[PDB]
Amino acid sequence: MSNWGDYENEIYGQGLVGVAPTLPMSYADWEAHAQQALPPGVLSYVAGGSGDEHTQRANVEAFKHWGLMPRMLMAATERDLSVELWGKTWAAPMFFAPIGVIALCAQDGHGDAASAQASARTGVPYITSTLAVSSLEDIRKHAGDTPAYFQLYYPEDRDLAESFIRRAEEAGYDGLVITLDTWIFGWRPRDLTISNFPFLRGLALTNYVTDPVFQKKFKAHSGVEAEGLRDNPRLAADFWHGLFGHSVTWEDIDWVRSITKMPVILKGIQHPDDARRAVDSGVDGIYCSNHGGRQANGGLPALDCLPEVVKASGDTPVLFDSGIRTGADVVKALAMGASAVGIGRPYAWGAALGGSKGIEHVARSLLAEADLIMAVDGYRNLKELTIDALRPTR
Amino acid sequence: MSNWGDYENEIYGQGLVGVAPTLPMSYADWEAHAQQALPPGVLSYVAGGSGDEHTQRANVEAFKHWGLMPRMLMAATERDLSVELWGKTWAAPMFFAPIGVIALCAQDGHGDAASAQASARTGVPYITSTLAVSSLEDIRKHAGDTPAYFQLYYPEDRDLAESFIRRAEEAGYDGLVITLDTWIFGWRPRDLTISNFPFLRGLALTNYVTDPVFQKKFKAHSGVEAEGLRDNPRLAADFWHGLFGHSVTWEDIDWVRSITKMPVILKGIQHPDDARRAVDSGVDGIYCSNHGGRQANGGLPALDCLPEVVKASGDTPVLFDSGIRTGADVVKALAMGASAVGIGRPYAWGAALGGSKGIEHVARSLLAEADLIMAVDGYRNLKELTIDALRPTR
Amino acid sequence: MSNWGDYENEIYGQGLVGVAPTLPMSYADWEAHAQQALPPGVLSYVAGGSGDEHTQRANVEAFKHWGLMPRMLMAATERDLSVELWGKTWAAPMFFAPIGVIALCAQDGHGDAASAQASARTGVPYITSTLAVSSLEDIRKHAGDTPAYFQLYYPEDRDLAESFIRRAEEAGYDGLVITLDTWIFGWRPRDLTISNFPFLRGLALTNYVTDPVFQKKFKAHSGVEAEGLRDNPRLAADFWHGLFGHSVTWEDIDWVRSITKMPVILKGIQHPDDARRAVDSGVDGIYCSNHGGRQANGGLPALDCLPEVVKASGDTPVLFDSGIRTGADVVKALAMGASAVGIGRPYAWGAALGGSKGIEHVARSLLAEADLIMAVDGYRNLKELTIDALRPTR
Amino acid sequence: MSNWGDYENEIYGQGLVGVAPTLPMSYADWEAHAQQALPPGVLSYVAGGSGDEHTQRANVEAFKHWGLMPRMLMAATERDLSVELWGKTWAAPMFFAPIGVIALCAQDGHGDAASAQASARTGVPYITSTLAVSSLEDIRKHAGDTPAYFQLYYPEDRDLAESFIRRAEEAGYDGLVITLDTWIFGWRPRDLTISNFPFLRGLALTNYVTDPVFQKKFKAHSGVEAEGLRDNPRLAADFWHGLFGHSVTWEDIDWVRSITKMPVILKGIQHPDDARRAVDSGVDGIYCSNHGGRQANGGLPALDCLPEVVKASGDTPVLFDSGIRTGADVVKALAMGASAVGIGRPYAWGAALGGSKGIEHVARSLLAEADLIMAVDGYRNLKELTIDALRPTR
Ligand SMILES: Cc1cc2nc3c(=O)[nH]c(=O)nc-3n(C[C@H](O)[C@H](O)[C@H](O)COP(=O)(O)O)c2cc1C
Ligand SMILES: Cc1cc2nc3c(=O)[nH]c(=O)nc-3n(C[C@H](O)[C@H](O)[C@H](O)COP(=O)(O)O)c2cc1C
Ligand SMILES: Cc1cc2nc3c(=O)[nH]c(=O)nc-3n(C[C@H](O)[C@H](O)[C@H](O)COP(=O)(O)O)c2cc1C
Ligand SMILES: Cc1cc2nc3c(=O)[nH]c(=O)nc-3n(C[C@H](O)[C@H](O)[C@H](O)COP(=O)(O)O)c2cc1C
Repeated sequence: MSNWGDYENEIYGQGLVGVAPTLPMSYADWEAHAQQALPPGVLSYVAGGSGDEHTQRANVEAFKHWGLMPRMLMAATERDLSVELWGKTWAAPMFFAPIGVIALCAQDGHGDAASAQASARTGVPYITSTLAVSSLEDIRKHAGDTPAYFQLYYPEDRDLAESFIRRAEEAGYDGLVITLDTWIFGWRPRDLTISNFPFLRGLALTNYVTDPVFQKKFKAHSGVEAEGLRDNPRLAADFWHGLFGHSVTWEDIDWVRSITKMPVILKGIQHPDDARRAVDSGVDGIYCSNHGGRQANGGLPALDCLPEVVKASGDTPVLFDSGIRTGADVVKALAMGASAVGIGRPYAWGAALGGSKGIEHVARSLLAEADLIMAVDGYRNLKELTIDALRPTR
Repeated sequence: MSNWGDYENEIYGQGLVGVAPTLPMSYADWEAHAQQALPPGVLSYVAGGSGDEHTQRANVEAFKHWGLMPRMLMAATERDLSVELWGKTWAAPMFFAPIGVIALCAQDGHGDAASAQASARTGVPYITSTLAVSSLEDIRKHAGDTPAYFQLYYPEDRDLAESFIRRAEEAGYDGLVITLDTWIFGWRPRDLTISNFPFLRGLALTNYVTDPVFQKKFKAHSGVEAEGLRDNPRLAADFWHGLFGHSVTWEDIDWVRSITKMPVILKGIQHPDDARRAVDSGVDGIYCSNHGGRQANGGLPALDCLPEVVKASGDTPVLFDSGIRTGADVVKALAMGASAVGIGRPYAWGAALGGSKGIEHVARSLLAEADLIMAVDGYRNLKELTIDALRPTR
Repeated sequence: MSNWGDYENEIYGQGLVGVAPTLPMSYADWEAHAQQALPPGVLSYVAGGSGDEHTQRANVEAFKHWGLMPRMLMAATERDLSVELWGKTWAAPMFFAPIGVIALCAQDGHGDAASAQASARTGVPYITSTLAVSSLEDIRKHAGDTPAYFQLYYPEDRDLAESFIRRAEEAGYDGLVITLDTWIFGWRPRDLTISNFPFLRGLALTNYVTDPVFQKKFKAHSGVEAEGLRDNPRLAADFWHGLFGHSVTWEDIDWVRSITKMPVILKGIQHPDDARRAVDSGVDGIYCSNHGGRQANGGLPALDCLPEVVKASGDTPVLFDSGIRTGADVVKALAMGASAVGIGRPYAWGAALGGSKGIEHVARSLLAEADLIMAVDGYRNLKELTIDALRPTR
Repeated sequence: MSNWGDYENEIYGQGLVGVAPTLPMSYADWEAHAQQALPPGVLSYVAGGSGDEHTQRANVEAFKHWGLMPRMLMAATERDLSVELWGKTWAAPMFFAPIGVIALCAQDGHGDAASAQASARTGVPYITSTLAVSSLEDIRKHAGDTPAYFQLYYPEDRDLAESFIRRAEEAGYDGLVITLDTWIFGWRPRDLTISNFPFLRGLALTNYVTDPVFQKKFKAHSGVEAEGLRDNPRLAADFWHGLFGHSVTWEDIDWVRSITKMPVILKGIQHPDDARRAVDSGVDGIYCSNHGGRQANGGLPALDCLPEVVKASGDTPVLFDSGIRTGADVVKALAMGASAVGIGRPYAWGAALGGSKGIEHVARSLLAEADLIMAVDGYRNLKELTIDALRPTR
């Protein structure tokens, strides 16, 4: 280890012997190249957000209106970016946010296994979506020794919800993330224009196809056996659609907590009283997010919500995503009080240009830049990166 | 002299006899032409900043949000733009900020000697970087009668730091600037993309190559004699890299002050309590700067910091750089309470289009415009240019 | 596979069930997307040609000035596009031309194996370069039952030449292609500008590092043994450079024919007298080419040479490459008398966007269009497609 | 220097140790960058041609319509590009054509000395214009051991003409070039638009101001003596204008040959009957040119004239310029029978980006490409490169 910023030294070292980089170095170049390297349906699905995309863009723009105050003569020559979350020490305050189509962002069709392997090699935890090409058991093996988390899309069948949760616990996941802001799909003009919706073609349904409860219920509905389902998952895509999206209730959350020992983390919280109610009810983690503006175009940047969610959450850890594009953004969200920050769009582009090694380069680039900003600007660890280190800017 | 604004009269005078200008007249045209006139590696290194460059750009944008209030019927027909700093009278409240690769911005490879000669001819002080092609002794001779300042990059070897400081004092430098915000290098995507890092190819290492301490220590490490080092400085580039960047401490600053009679000026201060602590400890000068946003992309414009640094510094002089592009910006930073303002990017472009005469044209153009704004808007000297002469603007 | 044109029916069939294509369908879109999907050094090497690239462009433009005359009421409802070459029946009159960096055009770094697998699945013969990441023995296995050809870069060392030739025969290759137009590298501004030359970094040298003659001669030269060479091929990159480019003579061709039973095919012939002298010498095939304009910018389109080379070659087969981009170009070169047509740039783009499946899509797209043109315009087989089916066009 | 093409090996060699090129490698990039690096008046003068510039463009376009036929198995592993002209052996069949404002294309204002030094280092002969900042005596010294030629602008004063001719002989020049197509200046919209005409400002008149005949005649005309003239050459700009342009006659050429031992070379010949009459007169060289289309926009490409001028000139050497941009063009003009080819616009750009080293890079780049084309395409020397090696192309 010594420090995440050391990553730039190998890049410069290789140039001295005539070995040029092969992947881009900034989000802008990641996005521009990766968008052209993808099939058109995958590009539409990944780049696209809800409505006219103002929220998706405003999430990113929010980071331009905070500045870190540099502190001189601090000699922050060794940084400690580790964080302890629900009993596990993370090597970095950053994680791969769940992406249901990441498998298709890689040319080999296994971008989800690629992400888990990148997590094994880097120490950056992976959160698998419920939607995936590799089963959650295989993903957890690919993540090696790195803490791994399971994101539940709570289905409209409690036996299936319990089966997923049980499977995640047995597979060794370190926590359960329940996504609250996508139980129906928002208006997404780019996908609508070409009527693009991959899961209805039977893609990324492996966690259902491999589930005993889903197999039995689909067989009762259709007569189709588990082997036929595995050979053509699209046979069950309409059945999947019928049970995909339960609208979760507070009572559901109480029931989930009572059937698992995993810590439960609620994803999509923006209002501080929702954070307050959740923490007062025993929820282990708050994950402040608006799903990258992909599911509703209501206009409120996710970052605008983070300080009051942090206040309301007290000592309950708060995760943050929606709008992170560079290591500067990582540092700003951490200074606002997020315990760790999730990466979405950037690592989908990584997958498109280089599979597992591309994802890793994205993660190492983001952490290198965050660590170097902390070094230069005089913040030696995350405990010292407090909210009074920021200033609002024009 | 009479006044810096007189420079425009020779430009218009020459047009009357059919002699057109040969160099550009505005920063935009300096930048656009100079960028094309440079080798690609030098362009990447000079234009590039840290991360997505938001800080580098916000430094410049800050100046658009202050307006000088014009005062009529003041008859400011003679301006006094002189300033007295640590016992020396500067003819202008402006200086060339240190640029470690300025030598390579000129086609002849001696852009640093060119800058010093431009300083000799104009009265605009030159601050030599520690990184340079001409030794600090030669630079000081080229600066003629103009006050000249030495910028130290404090190395990870106290014998070498003392050798540099001693050499600067003996050579007749008027002050020592210690840069605090670049002891490790920030994430710089343009340079990373092409793995561009000139000093590791042995460029601009002349102050080390000519130093007795560095020669002896490198010879102990490598067996290489001082003549071989001079003939191929790249032999020592890895050794240079190993000692380049000491992370300076408050105690280091106390030690530096005790071994030199030069005034000591701290470069990179942004936080007012860092200014306060420095002034209370006997530091002679505060140099408010964020290194043009080149080393950390934390988002806080340098100008946003200047008023509170000025308040905290009391009667200790405050220098300012990061974002100055025209004479209007010079006047605004001076009205905020900087004693003098440093020029970076603009004079690198000057060097690229015209060597020493290009650098001089940049300096004379900036001062002409500042002096004419003061004349027209009714401010006859710098004492009258106070912070209440500005207004915030949209 | 009744006819190559049937490939379009699967594409349309799938859209009727809501499955959109994922790869582009025209050369212009292959090129546009693939160029963005590649690392910058591979893009420069693959897209770039010699000089100002007029020859590379003129090769392509030449196909715009020949038009096929449509014949109605011919009921070409079954097409025979097969060709018998040196005793083997090709299912298509088309092959993958040798590309020494094809390995690096795919993200997994094994685009050469990927090409051989696409050849195994399509029946379109692959010609491996002497430069490769997989050994020629491994490539031949990957090509399955499809005829495969070995392209020799004749080295400045006859023992090594004989080893390569013997290995290819033993490995089961069906012919030996000797490239006559790259024993020295032509002026290539795009590569020169970034000083990009992959082989000197020890890339794609596997056929040398696995060769017993090369191992012994390099071990004699440097001291390093076979394992140190397999572990760091760059140790031998300078040695490779010294022997890579023997300027072949007529006497060498005589000698080559005497040590192999394989048919010998000369690549790079443009002048009819060269083709006539080769055939009189008992050379088995003439491969009309100008290396895509990548080695010399002399300005003569390859297609302009093809009719006279065909005429001078008598009953000896003529292969043709340099400027093929679509299936229309394939039909025009066959009509001028090529027995089979080589594909270069287009399948590099295929590798970049889809590995082996992308290469396969390029090949099946070209053949589908050529087959459909023949069907619609009334040419039932390659015998009926002759130079008098063509007209010059403005 | 075994062959000119070896220049590419240094460029690639340096990239292997992380040293990137600093100058462009193609004419398109030389032109693009140099045009931005120049003062606007020099750009207008250098880039601009006569009228709507169709002739200047058509000169260049003509090279796109000739293609060199590649010859295989010629083993041209050693090339002889030397040429013997009027008793001197040139190492290259290429020279720097006269450029009367070349001094001002370099930033230091001495681009003419810089060209002569590049000639001294490369062996590519320099032809100095009568218009220059360095005296013809100083230029000849700067050219070292390389043959040098003096281009006469024959003045309306035979005493002055005789002085110039005598000075060039005494100074050691190897030939006298008489330019026949600029005794009056053609319509040049780019210069007219900004009324740009440098010589009338007293620029580049050193050969007149240092001439004893000019000094006496001007002193008689105006009253000012030699020192007042050396100190302000613009005093004599109107007088220079009055005598600059004598329209040369056949009788003048007879007279010139009688007063010098130097070979006499006529520049601007396009019509075969003019070449035939000159050779019959005992003129030593024919210099086929249309002044780059800079003086008259009549629309005939210079290259279109070259074959018939060669044929009419018998065994008298023919030089050629007007439209050469790359080494491919150099090969094509030599193949049509030019004994040597002149370079204009390209080395002005070289001066603008790099002074003498930039000029040298342009020259070595052109020759490297020409040499490599000859090697790859099978032409061992200039004798083997004849007009039947070429084909017309669309
Ligand atoms: C293509 C794509 C698919 C996604 N699928 C999921 C998912 O399956 N489950 C989930 O909780 N969030 C999903 N998200 C939301 C991400 O977890 C995260 O909240 C979001 O990407 C952050 O916004 P940003 O990418 O704009 O920074 C997805 C995001 C993207 C880009
Ligand atoms: C190419 C370049 C190199 C620099 N090298 C140095 C240096 O050697 N030492 C130093 O203290 N600052 C260095 N700086 C920072 C400048 O002193 C100054 O703070 C900065 O240029 C102001 O930002 P601006 O150019 O955006 O206005 C350099 C600046 C540039 C543009
Ligand atoms: C990137 C690249 C590398 C090449 N490598 C080789 C090689 O190793 N051996 C060879 O005989 N020809 C080589 N060629 C030339 C090709 O076999 C073929 O002649 C050329 O690609 C045809 O021109 P086109 O691609 O413009 O249609 C290469 C071509 C490309 C694009
Ligand atoms: C800026 C410039 C000035 C010129 N000056 C002269 C000159 O003093 N004497 C002369 O004989 N030709 C002169 N020429 C013509 C050149 O010698 C040569 O014929 C022309 O540049 C060739 O055309 P090209 O540059 O378009 O290839 C000049 C050319 C240029 C570009």
